[PDB]
Amino acid sequence: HSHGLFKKLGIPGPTPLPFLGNILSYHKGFCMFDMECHKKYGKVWGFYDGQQPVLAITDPDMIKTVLVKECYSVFTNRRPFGPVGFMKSAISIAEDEEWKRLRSLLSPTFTSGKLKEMVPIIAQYGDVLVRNLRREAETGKPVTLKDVFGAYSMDVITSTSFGVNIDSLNNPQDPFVENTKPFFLSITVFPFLIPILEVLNICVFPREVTNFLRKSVKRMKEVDFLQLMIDSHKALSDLELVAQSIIFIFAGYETTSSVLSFIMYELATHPDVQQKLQEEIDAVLPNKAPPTYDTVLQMEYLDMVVNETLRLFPIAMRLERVCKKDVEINGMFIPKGVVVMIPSYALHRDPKYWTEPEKFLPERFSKKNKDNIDPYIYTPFGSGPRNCIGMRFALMNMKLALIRVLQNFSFKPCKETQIPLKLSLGGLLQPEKPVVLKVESR
Amino acid sequence: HSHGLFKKLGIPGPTPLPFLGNILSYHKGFCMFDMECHKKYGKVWGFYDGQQPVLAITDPDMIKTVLVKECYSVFTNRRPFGPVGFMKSAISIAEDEEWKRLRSLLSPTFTSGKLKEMVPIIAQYGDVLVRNLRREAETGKPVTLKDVFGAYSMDVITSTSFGVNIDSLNNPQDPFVENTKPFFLSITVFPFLIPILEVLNICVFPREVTNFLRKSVKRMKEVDFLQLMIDSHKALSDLELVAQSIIFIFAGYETTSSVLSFIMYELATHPDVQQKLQEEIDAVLPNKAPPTYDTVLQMEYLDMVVNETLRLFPIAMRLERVCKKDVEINGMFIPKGVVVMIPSYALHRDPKYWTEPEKFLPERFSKKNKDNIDPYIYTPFGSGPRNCIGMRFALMNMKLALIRVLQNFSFKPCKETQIPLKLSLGGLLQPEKPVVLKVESR
Ligand code: HEM
Ligand code: HEM
Repeated sequence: HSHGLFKKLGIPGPTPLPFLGNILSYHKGFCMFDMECHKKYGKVWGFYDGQQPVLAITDPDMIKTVLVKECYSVFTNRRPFGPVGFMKSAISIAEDEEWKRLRSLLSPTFTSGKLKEMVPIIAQYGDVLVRNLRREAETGKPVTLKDVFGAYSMDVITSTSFGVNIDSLNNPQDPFVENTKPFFLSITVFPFLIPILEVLNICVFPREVTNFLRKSVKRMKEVDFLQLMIDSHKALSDLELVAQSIIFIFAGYETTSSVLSFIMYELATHPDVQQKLQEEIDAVLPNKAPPTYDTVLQMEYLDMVVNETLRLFPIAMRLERVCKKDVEINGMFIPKGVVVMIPSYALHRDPKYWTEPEKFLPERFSKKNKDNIDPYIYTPFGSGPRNCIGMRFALMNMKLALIRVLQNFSFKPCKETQIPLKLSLGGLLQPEKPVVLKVESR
Repeated sequence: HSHGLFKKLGIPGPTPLPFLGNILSYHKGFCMFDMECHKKYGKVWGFYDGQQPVLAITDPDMIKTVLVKECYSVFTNRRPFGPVGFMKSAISIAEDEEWKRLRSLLSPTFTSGKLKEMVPIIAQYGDVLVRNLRREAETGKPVTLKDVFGAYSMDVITSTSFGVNIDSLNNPQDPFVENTKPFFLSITVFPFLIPILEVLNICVFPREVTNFLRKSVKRMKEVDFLQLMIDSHKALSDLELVAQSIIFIFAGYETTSSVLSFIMYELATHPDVQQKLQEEIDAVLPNKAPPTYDTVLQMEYLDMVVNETLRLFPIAMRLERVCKKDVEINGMFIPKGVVVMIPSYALHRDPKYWTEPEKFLPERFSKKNKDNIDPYIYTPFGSGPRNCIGMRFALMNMKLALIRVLQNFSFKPCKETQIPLKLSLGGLLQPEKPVVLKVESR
């Protein structure tokens, strides 16, 4: 019974119920729970996800020690999440030296150099998105953004991760990679059923599939994510490689469409920001000019708009590292086995570092005010050696969509637009009611 | 499904059934399974304890690399065995740096210096054993050795581990440490139920107890094992210390009585060895002289008799280390997660190193022939930094019993003496039928 651990350490927090710990406080959601705890417990508190003790920290230096200084020595891994099956070779799930090999093998694929060779490939789908937007524009009636953006996020993945060009919004039959579409609550209070479903062949990812991917990869041994990984420690195995693109499809999909929905909701409800961004868009790219890699990395107000939306909506919500051994960081003692948690959502909306945190103010990241931001309070992609490996790709993918989207259309709220936006009560950080807006052709 | 691992590595072995692996081959027992496998597969083979892949090695250099060379780097831990409860602080169960601290904290207690301060304390029970033997000697009828030796092994533990002096054979009511008295088969094919019974408070050791020990240890904060540990990295905690003596009581009990039963069975069926040992006993200790520390370490034939019995009956049977990372030792590749097993029983009875291995021949360890023995074939106490930490204590404890036992009595087989001795079909290495012999007063 480790429920007395934090009170044995003099660490405040909510009192854990036997078995459950503090998981019943998730009736408000992961984000609201961390906000309340950050408000009433101070810089550090502890809670129990079932029997698993979790230590939350909000100190920048302590976060720097966890994410960067003592990454390879102590805080190398995240905690296990469920029956992983063969997906234990995924870079986000691999641990210790086995992860170190994967990160070193996959680092070249996400260079700024490889990113520029992909800009024309995904700008092609920045055109396809407008093609499906002009449809729901002269039709003159609101649009569910997660459909067109979800189609866009699906089109870019497939062609960048496999070279398979599709119009996912206009070819819904061909299910090339439909491989994506009350468990994890139980699996947490009951982490002992994780290895049960392992031997049971029960995978959290639909396991009867993959078989289509490895056998369709048999088509690739004999510019995209696949071809960049084949060229390559020892080389990437057949299966090991397959696991990465699956983690790439999961990572590239739900993230792109949800954030793009968050950005467009902010832009529509802040037409001044939308107009100022559209002017910078029109200025840098005169006369609906095609966006390029070097142009995207010049639109300063676009970068500020993206970074501020990710501050309000860090879709990962939390950062977690497992304490591999009894250590003593920045003045306090962390026992082995404790999950160290960094509440990115709570920190991003902390008045100790942000003025009017609920306000969408892109000028926070201006070249005047950007230098005053602590790189460990603002962690939408994490930090350290185990940060978001596809950060530059994700930002470039979303910016290339927003430019072509705003080069042609302006967006306004509707009677159906959920104002204010309510965040999802589940665990992914999406809009409760999906975002619907009016799309006017310029 | 890791059952294709060894055939993917070009490693011979028995074909694993789904779920079960090769555990159905344990109908013969752990020892017979390793003997057959060592006979038909060569130096190295692989099998599956359920889904857990186990690699067996019989090469001395490879054993030296596993037990000694790459102990702290790769092969630091044994594999988990079941729901451990609070017994994860036991030195035999602790892992990595947490074990490194315990071994360094408990190393002084098992010095040859601390052992001499305990010789008079346990020689007192070498007297009590004869006291209960002279009873079943003038009564003139056979004796179940595991009762008097089990009583002896219980008396020495209590007084050395707690200073509590009892005659366990004559005070059976006072259950001071009765804390000792179709699961592990299931727990192996189903290693996923290990953490189930953890949250269920189900401990493999009777958990309602301990409470008598920690609260009776409350009696010790304010020469024995307890007092030697209190004097003491950071110090040993209250609970951490309690877990050690429990592992000490388990380790000191079933081992001492079973081996003493093995020794006396060998001595009775080899009266020449018994007579030659009794002569050396009479010569070094004239006229039933009291044994001392310095005398025990002089009886060369006693040491050879003990070492040869442990060759025929290494009660631990196997040596196991977990492969913590993908490594390449002495020419072959060991993937992370594979349990590396050293069959001590199979190696001790290998004609490649032992002539007439089934024969009890104490002269194998004579100062002429002792030097020809490989320290990694003969591993009754293991080897390397994680060998049997109570080796010198166990040997001294048994030798001190045998001397006083043979200073007064000679032992002969009976009509009930199971000749030849059949080994147990369970998993502890004990006689199938308990050893019963005639005890004659000299
Ligand atoms: C808006 C989009 C995205 C956001 C906000 C985001 C955010 C994050 C965060 C916060 C982490 C944890 C980092 C840490 O704990 O230090 C992470 C990990 C990761 N992300 Fe993303 N991500 C996004 C898109 C992507 C994309 C497009 C890819 C790949 C194509 C990707 C691949 C990964 C991987 C592989 C990891 C695990 C890295 C490791 O374990 O070494 N992510 N991401
Ligand atoms: C005839 C008596 C005994 C025999 C044959 C024996 C044999 C062994 C063997 C083979 C190992 C495994 C070593 C390895 O894997 O390298 C071991 C471990 C161990 N033994 Fe014994 N043992 C005996 C008695 C004892 C006694 C009397 C104690 C304590 C009072 C003890 C305490 C331990 C401990 C704590 C370990 C684990 C060490 C670690 O994990 O670091 N044993 N023993």
